[PDB]
Amino acid sequence: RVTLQEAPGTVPPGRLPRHREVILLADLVDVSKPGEEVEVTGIYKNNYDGNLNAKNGFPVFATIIEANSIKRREVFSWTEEEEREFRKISRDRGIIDKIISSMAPSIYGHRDIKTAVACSLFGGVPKNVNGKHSIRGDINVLLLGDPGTAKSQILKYVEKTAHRAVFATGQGASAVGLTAS
Amino acid sequence: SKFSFGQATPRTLLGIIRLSQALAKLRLADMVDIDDVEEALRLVRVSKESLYQ
Amino acid sequence: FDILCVVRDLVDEEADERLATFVVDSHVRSSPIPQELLMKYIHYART
Amino acid sequence: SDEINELKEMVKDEHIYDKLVRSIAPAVFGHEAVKKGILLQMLGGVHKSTVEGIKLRGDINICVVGDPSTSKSQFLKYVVGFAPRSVYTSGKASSAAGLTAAVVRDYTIEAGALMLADNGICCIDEFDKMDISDQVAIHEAMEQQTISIAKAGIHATLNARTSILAAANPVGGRYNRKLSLRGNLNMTAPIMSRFDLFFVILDDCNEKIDTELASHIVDLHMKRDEAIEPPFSAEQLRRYIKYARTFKPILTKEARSYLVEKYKELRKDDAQGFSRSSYRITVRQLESMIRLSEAIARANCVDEITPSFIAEAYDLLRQSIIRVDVTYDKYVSMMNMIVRKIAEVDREGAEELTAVDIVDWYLLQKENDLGSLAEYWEERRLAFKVIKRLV
Amino acid sequence: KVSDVDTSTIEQELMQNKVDHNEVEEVRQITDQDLAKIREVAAREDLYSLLARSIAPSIYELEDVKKGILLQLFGGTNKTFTKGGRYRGDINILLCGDPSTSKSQILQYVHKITPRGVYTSGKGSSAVGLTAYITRDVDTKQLVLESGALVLSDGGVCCIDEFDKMSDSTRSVLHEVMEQQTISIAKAGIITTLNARSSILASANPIPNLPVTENIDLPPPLLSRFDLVYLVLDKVDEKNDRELAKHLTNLYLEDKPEHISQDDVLPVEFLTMYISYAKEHIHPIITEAAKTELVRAYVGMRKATTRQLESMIRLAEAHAKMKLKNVVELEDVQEAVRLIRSAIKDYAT
Amino acid sequence: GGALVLADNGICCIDEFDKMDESDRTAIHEVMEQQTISISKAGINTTLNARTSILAAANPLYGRYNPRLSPLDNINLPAALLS
Repeated sequence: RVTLQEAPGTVPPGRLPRHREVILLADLVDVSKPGEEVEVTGIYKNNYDGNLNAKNGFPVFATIIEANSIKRREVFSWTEEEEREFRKISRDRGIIDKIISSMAPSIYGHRDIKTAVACSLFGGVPKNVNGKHSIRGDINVLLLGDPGTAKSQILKYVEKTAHRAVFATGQGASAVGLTAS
Repeated sequence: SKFSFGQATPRTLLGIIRLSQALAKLRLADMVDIDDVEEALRLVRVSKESLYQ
Repeated sequence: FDILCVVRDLVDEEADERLATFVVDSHVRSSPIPQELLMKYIHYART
Repeated sequence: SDEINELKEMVKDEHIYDKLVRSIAPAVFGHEAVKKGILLQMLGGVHKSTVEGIKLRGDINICVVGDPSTSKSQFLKYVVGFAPRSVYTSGKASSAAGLTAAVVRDYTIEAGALMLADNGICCIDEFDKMDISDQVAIHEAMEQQTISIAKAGIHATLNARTSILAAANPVGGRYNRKLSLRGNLNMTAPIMSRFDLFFVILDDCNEKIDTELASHIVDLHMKRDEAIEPPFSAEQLRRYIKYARTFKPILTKEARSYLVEKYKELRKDDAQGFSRSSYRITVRQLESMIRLSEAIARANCVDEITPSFIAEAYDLLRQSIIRVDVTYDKYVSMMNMIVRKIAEVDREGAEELTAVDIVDWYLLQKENDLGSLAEYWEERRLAFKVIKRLV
Repeated sequence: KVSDVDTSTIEQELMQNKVDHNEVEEVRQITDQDLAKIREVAAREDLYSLLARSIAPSIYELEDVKKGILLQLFGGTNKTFTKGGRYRGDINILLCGDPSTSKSQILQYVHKITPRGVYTSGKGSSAVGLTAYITRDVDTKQLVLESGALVLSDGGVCCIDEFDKMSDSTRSVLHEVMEQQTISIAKAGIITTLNARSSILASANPIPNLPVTENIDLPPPLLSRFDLVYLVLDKVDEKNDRELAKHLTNLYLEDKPEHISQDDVLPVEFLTMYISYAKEHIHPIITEAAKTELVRAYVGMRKATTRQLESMIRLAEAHAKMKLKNVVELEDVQEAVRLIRSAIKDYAT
Repeated sequence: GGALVLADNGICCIDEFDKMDESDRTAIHEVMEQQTISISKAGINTTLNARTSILAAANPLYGRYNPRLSPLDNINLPAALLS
């Protein structure tokens, strides 16, 4: 018996994510894992009251979907001309420095503190060792500031530029608040 | 300095009236005679002034 | 944290000159790659 | 049409700045600092651009501090009296929102307090009484510039772009001249660093000034003579200001280069000692000089301004700083000792006395930094060399 | 189901009105020959002293307290300017000291004389209690506004017990009253700034040497605000306590109560019609004469805060209000300072 | 209650009267107005009646009564209370 809750992204505002009971059978067992979206064909069922009769007030049946099948789910981008154009730009060596200089325009910044930004923002390699541990493919930048130094504004740049970039502030909070709950 | 405590604020007066009026009660009084009050002064001065010894 | 960026510090004419000109320049108004192509560049390379 | 003639008559004259300053708060007697401090809030910077990006500030802030009886409140009452779109609260009793919206539940929104005064001057007495809860909210107003509101219902974001004039009493209601202002005002660091600048006032006894106060106050409580009058009437100064608001002062001028050295002139002398009023002086102060400049531009109707007005804003910040005051690296450390000892002793004494003593206690201080005997010997021979040269 | 004569300026309209439809009573009326007696008594030189002994007949010595309060009864002169202004006549007095000093008795007496005053204990008080209850009426089952304790006390004198002991939320009412002289109520049903113009006489119980300014407790800013702050202290009298004991240890005998301070010349009902008369028919102005000495006093103290000046010019004008002088003498500002210095001769320890 | 309220109309006794710190001394400093304590905190607005008598045994400032020091110096107690 697996409890299927409705996907959080698709919830209409001001409504709680109601959910239903799901009954797997035979091979459908173990196909599911918690945390995942799942597509089920199962038929709907009731029986049998079931058990309330104390706090309802009425002859109300339970709602249980006896399951049938299980399946996994189910504005800017690069472009051919733009990339074939693009490739020729990355060939010069000094492109690095140019990029760093481009990385935080309005601060006037530093060459160092921006260099870190560029480095971590730009990437790394994950990189999974078969089959065990992936090390880490990212660069964690501690930017240790100073009152009056740009230390805030810099990272704000990163929220504009990066693809997926999230601003959690400290706490208190500017949503989101850093702790899954 | 030294000596003191001053200033012998009115609470010492009222205090000695009240001590007086206490000593009276062991005479059972209602009279509150002079030797009573004098005695209260005695107890008061004897309290302190033992710092001269 | 692998990279620690410390910021300072005692005043330098070049450091404070160079900065102040830039800030002042900003507030008064009212070589590097275009921002759009860099913010595409990054995504491109990461993918 | 008939009035615009008057407006022209105002912009023509070379003194109308000074007229403004002197005419601001009749009730109040002198101080000349907080006059400018009050007016320069009414006339704000460009508060616009620079994109891509995040927008510059823009507007301005002030927090008046001083021993009570200094009539710091009279300013306040005068501002809530004079300028439209001005809210006055005495918080401690804010209580909470107050300065933010309820929201009313629907999804109709309460005004209220702070936000109902928008693009304007909100005046709060006593930051020191409102404790933690709301101060944070104010910080959220003066940092993110937006007021985000979500309560048990419809989520929301409501803009408030405002200037905040506060009056904050010291820890003991006194100076504490010797203490750092940082330690005196007793509000948290982040909200502190957003207020530029404080314009601290302390009142001390001077018989001329004393006589002038008693005279002036008794004057005030006399129906005659109430004939004391400002060069500008309280009614006209509004239409004047509103006119002066329609300008978009912009300095393209390359005399802005000068400003840099001015910024630069400001921090150097204020680097050593650190026991001076610092602060830092923070870049945010460079950023502050801008909005100050544009403010004075608003004042004088002049566009692209002057390096001179820049110098005025500059000196202004300077006194605002001083009121808070109260290989040759080796030679530098000794020269630092000379300036440090004299600067302290001149303020808390004449300074003089046995020159040997200076070396004596100097060695006593630097002995902690001495990594090796060579450092001691060098420091000793250097201080000795400086004194021998000095003589 | 649930839980002396008034001033003219305050009455105002009810004089300007109540004439038209007419009416009777209201303002206390005085015959001619008794007036002829007042204007005679004013001549008496020891008057300023005399009245001071007449205020509290039971209460012995401590004359400057009786006296400062005597001026609290005459306090100030009201000023409207063109508009606004309104500093009133209000003068406010805290007094602290050793217990059993009669500090409460005075409160009782002032309470008895002052026409509209109201008497509140410490801790029996709350910021809601001192204004605007907005209670249910329960007769009509409706919501009706009630006047708080300070609003009632508007005019005349509010009396306060154990002021040191008020809760921290309370006293936050007073920073409004003492300065503005009005109270501003934005709460609940109705939003308005309503006027309470009232003197305050507060009693305090402190917790040689030590800082005194520390030893009254209180926030010192609020403490500096009070017009005249009395600190009870030994006057070195000896030579007093005997006299005072003669006063109090009586009654005692005779069991029946006759006189009290006798033999002492005292007015009785005369001083109330006197005080009233003084208040309605006199409006003293300092003129050129006060300001010099007035200021030099303030400096002499500075050598404190500006309020102390406000104080002096108001307190003094009460003195001059008495003696029937439309103008202040350069003289009479002397003791008007000395009263503030009186507590200083008591701050020596 | 306890102490003062617990014993009232009769004698209350105190030892180590110096070490009692501060908040206590305020209670006792007030109870000589007799007939009173006033508790304004939290769930209590009451003013209860303590008719108590007080006897207080205390030690002079360390170690014992230094005669080279004036009285009131070797007695650590304020003059507000001793009166």
